Amino acid sequence: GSHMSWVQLGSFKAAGTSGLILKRCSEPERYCLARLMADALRGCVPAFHGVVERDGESYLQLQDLLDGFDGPCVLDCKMGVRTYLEEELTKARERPKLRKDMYKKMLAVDPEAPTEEEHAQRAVTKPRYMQWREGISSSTTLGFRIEGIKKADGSCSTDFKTTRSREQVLRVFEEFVQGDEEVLRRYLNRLQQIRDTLEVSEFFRRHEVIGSSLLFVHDHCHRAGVWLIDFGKTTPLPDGQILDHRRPWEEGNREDGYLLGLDNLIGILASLAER
Ligand SMILES: Nc1ncnc2c1ncn2[C@@H]1O[C@H](COP(=O)(O)OP(=O)(O)OP(=O)(O)O)[C@@H](O)[C@H]1O
Ligand SMILES: O=P(O)(O)O[C@H]1O[C@H](CO)[C@@H](OP(=O)(O)O)[C@H](OP(=O)(O)O)[C@H]1O
Ligand SMILES: [Mn+2]
Ligand SMILES: [Mn+2]
Repeated sequence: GSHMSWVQLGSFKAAGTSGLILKRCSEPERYCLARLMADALRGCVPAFHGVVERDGESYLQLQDLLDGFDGPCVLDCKMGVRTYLEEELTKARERPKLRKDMYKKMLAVDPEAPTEEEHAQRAVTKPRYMQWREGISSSTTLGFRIEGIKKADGSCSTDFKTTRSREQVLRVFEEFVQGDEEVLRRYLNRLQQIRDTLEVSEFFRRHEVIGSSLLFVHDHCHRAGVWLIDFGKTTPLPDGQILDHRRPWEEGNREDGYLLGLDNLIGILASLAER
């Protein structure tokens, strides 16, 4: 139906127009969505209708991806081997911003994870925190991680911070599709067509794609869709430089492993379909 409906039962506000949603405007994301509407990836991302003012503040006017579905099931998959910008590494060296909450989260998952100095600081840098999150999840090894699942009743989970092995990820998707062969086949067809689009996209070869997700949406009528969302940390490469999006990240090469992630994700869903 609508995302704001699920919200009722952060950055998102109800739109005036049926089948639209408002997302708080960020300059990187507005730049990306404008380019994407003119790119091969146009159909792989939510429709971007421009910017509107509400309570004297700027919102992206977006397609509500849940609008076509009857009681949608949603899964958010964060794509990439790296989940922070390289500029965040520089700032953390020259001008660190210590984070006490991020320290507490770590203790909880692994008490021996923080160093003697982080313990004494009771705090860590964001990039250190994001690197640790990448290693305890599937991000480092598979190039994606499950962030959360939602359902139209209000029922939601984000309890995936240690979902890491290929088989752990497969078991989350197995539970998400609840044995619906038609939804799984449609998800796999959509991912195959997205991969093909990414591999020819002018936008994609010219941009570092960090912190974006693939949003999986399906319903009990067997409707299934997948879209790329969240371009808040997607930045152009300089001087017409390009990425392959599969090779390992090494500080300075700005590689995101996005397609390593999509290759693995397709392989897991193809595996699930043969079980
Ligand atoms: N166009 C859309 N239509 C419907 N639901 C959407 C849309 N975009 C995002 N959502 C929902 O909102 C969630 C958050 O989206 P997104 O990642 O863009 O926002 P964010 O505020 O940057 O979140 P985060 O910091 O968790 O990445 C998605 O996982 C999905 O449930
Ligand atoms: O544990 P979760 O909720 O996934 O949060 C973490 O992951 C978010 C992205 O999903 C980060 O956001 P961003 O890097 O801006 O995309 C967030 O960072 P911050 O605390 O807002 O500075 C970080 O604490
Ligand atoms: Mn996001
Ligand atoms: Mn964001």
